[PDB]
Amino acid sequence: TTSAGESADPVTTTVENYGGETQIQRRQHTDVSFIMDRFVKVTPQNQINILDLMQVPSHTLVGGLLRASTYYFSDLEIAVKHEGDLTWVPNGAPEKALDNTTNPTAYHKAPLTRLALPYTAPHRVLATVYNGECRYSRNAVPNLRGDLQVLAQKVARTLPTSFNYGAIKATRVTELLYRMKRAETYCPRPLLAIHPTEARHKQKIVAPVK
Amino acid sequence: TTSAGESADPVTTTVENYGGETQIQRRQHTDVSFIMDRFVKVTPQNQINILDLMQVPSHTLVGGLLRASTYYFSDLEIAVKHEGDLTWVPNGAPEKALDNTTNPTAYHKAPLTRLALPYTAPHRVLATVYNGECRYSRNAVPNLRGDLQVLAQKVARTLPTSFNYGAIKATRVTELLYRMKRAETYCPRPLLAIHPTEARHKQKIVAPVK
Amino acid sequence: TTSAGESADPVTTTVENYGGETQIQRRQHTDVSFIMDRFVKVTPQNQINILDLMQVPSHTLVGGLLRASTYYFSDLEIAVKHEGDLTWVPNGAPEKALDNTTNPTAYHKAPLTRLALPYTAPHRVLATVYNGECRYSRNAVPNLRGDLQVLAQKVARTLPTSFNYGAIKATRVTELLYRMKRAETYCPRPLLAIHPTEARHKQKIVAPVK
Amino acid sequence: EETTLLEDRILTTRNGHTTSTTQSSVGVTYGYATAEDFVSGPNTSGLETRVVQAERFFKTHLFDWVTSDSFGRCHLLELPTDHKGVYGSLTDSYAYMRNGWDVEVTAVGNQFNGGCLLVAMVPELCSIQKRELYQLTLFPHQFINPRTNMTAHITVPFVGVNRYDQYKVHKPWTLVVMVVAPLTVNTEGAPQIKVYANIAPTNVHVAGEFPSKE
Amino acid sequence: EETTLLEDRILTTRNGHTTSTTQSSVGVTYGYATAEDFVSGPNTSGLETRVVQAERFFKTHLFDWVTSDSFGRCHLLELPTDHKGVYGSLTDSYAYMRNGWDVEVTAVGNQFNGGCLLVAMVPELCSIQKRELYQLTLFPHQFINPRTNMTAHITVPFVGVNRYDQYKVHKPWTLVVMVVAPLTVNTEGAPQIKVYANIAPTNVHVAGEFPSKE
Amino acid sequence: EETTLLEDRILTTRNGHTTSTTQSSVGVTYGYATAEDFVSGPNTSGLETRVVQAERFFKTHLFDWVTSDSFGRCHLLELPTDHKGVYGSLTDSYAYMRNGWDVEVTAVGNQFNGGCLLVAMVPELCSIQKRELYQLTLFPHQFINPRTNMTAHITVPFVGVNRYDQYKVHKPWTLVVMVVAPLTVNTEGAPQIKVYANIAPTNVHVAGEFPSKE
Repeated sequence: TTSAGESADPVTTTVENYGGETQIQRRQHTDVSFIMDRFVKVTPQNQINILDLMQVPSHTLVGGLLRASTYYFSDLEIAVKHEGDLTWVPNGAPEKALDNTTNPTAYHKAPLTRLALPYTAPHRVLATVYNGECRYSRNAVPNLRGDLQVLAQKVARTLPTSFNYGAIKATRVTELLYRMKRAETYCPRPLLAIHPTEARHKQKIVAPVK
Repeated sequence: TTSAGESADPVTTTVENYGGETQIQRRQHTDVSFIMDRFVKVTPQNQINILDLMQVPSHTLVGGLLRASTYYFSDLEIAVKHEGDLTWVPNGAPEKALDNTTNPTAYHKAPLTRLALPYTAPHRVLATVYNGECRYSRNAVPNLRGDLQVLAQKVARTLPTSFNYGAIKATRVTELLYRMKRAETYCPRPLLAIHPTEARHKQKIVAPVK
Repeated sequence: TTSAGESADPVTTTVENYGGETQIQRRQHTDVSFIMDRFVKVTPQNQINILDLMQVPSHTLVGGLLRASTYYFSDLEIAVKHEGDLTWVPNGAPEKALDNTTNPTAYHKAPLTRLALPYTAPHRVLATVYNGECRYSRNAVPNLRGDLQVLAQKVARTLPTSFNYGAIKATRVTELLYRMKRAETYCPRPLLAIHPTEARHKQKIVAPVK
Repeated sequence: EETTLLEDRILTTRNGHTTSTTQSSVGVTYGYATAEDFVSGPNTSGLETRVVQAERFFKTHLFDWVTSDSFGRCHLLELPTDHKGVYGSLTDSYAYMRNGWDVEVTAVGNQFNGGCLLVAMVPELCSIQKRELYQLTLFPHQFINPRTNMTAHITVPFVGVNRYDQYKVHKPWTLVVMVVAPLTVNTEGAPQIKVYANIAPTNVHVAGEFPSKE
Repeated sequence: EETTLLEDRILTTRNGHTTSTTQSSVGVTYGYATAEDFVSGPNTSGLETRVVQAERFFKTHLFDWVTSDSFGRCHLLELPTDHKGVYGSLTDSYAYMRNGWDVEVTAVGNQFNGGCLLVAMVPELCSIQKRELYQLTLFPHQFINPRTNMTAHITVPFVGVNRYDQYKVHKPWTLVVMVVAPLTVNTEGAPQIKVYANIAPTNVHVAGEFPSKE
Repeated sequence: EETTLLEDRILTTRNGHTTSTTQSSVGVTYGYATAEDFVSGPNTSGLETRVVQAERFFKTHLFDWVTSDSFGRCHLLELPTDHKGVYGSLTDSYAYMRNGWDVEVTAVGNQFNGGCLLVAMVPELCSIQKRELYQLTLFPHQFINPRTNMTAHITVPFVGVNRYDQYKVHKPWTLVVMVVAPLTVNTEGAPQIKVYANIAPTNVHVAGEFPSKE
């Protein structure tokens, strides 16, 4: 079909335009709740770990797809391999609270601890990217204009301190995995495949035996 | 609004286009009958005066506005300051009739004489401007073509002899004023304000006292 | 009227567009059946004559108008002036059949023989022009592409052998005329008047006496 | 208006056995009225007649619009003008006449020209000062602006202090074409635009038949 | 027609799994008929079959329209021509065939070109004298004129003295493109216009299957 | 779309006592929603107010599109930017604010230019790698392509992790104009195209009134 390309109104043609037939599609696997709901390993800190979803590497399935949203919501599960007992403290806690056992503490039971945690941030939703500051006592943020170069001022910014699901602490934490529960994603952002050197990106794919 | 500018179809926008509100207007003062209906002084001839509205100076309100019409109709009032008795004679009269008192003659009564006169011309309407001749015995008028220069042939033309409201005569007429009664105007023609030297034409306007 | 010239959709204006009036027309004379239905002389062969309508000279009325069609159908009348007896044989006959009298033979009766003959070809219709060959044992015809020059290969082609109304034979045939009966014409082709040297082609037209 | 590079604002005017068609129309301007007033008055004593054979288009060249003409350059044509056809012969066979005018003015260059023409029908045009040209839109008019159109069409009635005229001594109407913005030709416009009028008298009535010269 | 600098006379033709779309359409010309006549006659004894897989567009270059070509310069294409696809293979697998033609001819320059092309579908074209070119409009045709359009579309049926043809010895149709007014390029037109045909056979029927060479 | 050499895709947007009209419209793009979400939540304790006097167009120059700019040349404008009018004074009189944006971007050359601009409204734009520019169409956008249009119009709501913002420390939206195909001027295009934004805040709500400096 011809259309006005400048418009931005989505145009979806079908193989019927030249005598084919559109088939049925079952899209259960590209549903945000389902695909986000699997564990992903993170490299832990020896002892204090603040629970921050932006810790999962950007190349992973969950890191890739979490960064393709601007704002998101979820509850959380973690599974942790640790020495001693594991204490978790909600968003907003003083870090010295990590040492008090009335705060949710799980006693060591081999091989690991898996916990269901609530969303505790003070915000209706959290963001993978945030164009601003949370420290007050500063000078105002500039209203930047210019080309892409102008965006290099922002690289030393850390995401607001309120963007976390609390923190956990144990004597040694050896392994940490996150799993997003009931996930919601808003405002898509770029998702990048590997860029090939060749005409086609080629990989050894799993094939029979000999 | 946008429109086709070449058209000539009147386009009247309102302040509503950006959220204003058009008010009511009372236009009783720019009504032709009302505005034309006031006396205007003319410079009289010592004795015979033919009553010709084109005698009122073009800069006056009534001269300005009478010349902004091509054809017009009205009855007339005159007020005249004169020595002796004032005789008036209709359109078409021999000038020697001005000396015969059975023709409307007003006997001197201080300070002035004001008279209601009928329209007497032989034409359904009169014109402030007329592109032609009334003398027959001539050669035909040319069909001019060319630019504005071509119009300079016409400057020695006097308006047809039939374009008058008669004539009046007294021993000395000192002051003459005309007043158009029941005026009708057809086919508008240009009305010119003063051209300023400066950005705005400035005048002493009537202000309080000190 | 204006129209889209590129279209090819016929546009027939009338004198009504500027206040005239279209009259009635009686077109009985440009009806194909009527105009084709008159005898036309052909130059005969001394003895065997195959009956082939493309023998009538292209400049004649019937030759002119028969070549302005691609495909045609008709029955036929011939009138023949001949010595001896005239035998006719249908389309598809061996030429030696022309000598056997059980085939339609007309015995000499002065001054001439006029015969009604059926269409006998094996084709639903015949053609004045045919872009191909009827001999098999050849090599395939080319698919020509190019300008008008390319058409010069075809000049040595004779119309298929099946395109005839049989043949007649007499001891001497002196005069032969054909007349198309019940004619049908399909797909018009060019009809050319004489090209004048002058602005108008002028001829002595039949006028009174002196 | 209507479509791609050229246009369907398409008008055919008919006057007698003559037609004129434009594809860049913009419409017609009716001046002062939609109909003539009464054609049969006291001054002709029932002796007047319509002569329908004169109601048709005749043509004249007006001027050549060139890049050196400035705002206020005018070309006037007083009406009636010389007509060597049946309208023209009426003016020599009858003492009194009246007719309105159906006027069509053309300025064909192409759509890569710029500049603008005002065409107007002025009654009793005896003189026009320069400053008054700013108010020429007071009169029945239409513009010719290359980017939009090439034709102006004004239809105007008979006007006058008298119901029938004597055209050998008085000219009721003047066609005026005025340059409001100077012609621009850029790399692709027409080097100049010739301006032509196609005029039809409408409703012609005559009274008072003259002798011959026999 | 429809809108500003470019256009909405917009046609999509489908033949098989192939489509063609123009935005400068002008319509299609149907030649001699709206439908084919009977496909199943006595001469095939009920043995004929339709082969729908051949009904689709194939393409060939015709010529390059340049400023030196004069009125009457022609390019003929006899039909059927060489086809290296499934239509082409039918002519070597069956003794008798019949099909009409859906023809689409393109001449893209731009709207600043001038000149004019007549495209026509002529039956049994054996010879054409120069003077007859003035009557080529007798045949199913359409023009290509740059200021209006870039595509011609003619749809024509099977014609012939016989209901099924033998295409190895007879060519029923010739596509002819003729220059009626020479190409003008001015400062902004395309320096020349290449002319291409996009042709689809329609209603192809075959009868009489040949041996192989095995 | 609609007609000959120029066009009737004609839109007038009104925001307050300010209007903007284009004759080459293409429509408006609504981003992420058709309405704002709730303006009155728990975080303002019923103390918020709408200030309708700030909902109107202000203007800024963005950049000059020239033939040497290549695919991926961008110009960002973070929103809100400096406003020296009543919107600008709100940011110094109230601690918390929220508003969406009605955005109009212009690139006027003429229809003989070529090349293409993508205009987009991106939330939380902190960084954009070169390869991600191939997916900028993920965001609320519209193109400016000379042969079709000169205006882009995007209308977007307030977005954020919080229902009211503090604009002195956070910028929710960035207008980005990106060159997708380089400008071509040929013999008749505009030598370069200046790009301008006409932006109106929509639905502005403020809460938390500051002291003065008195």
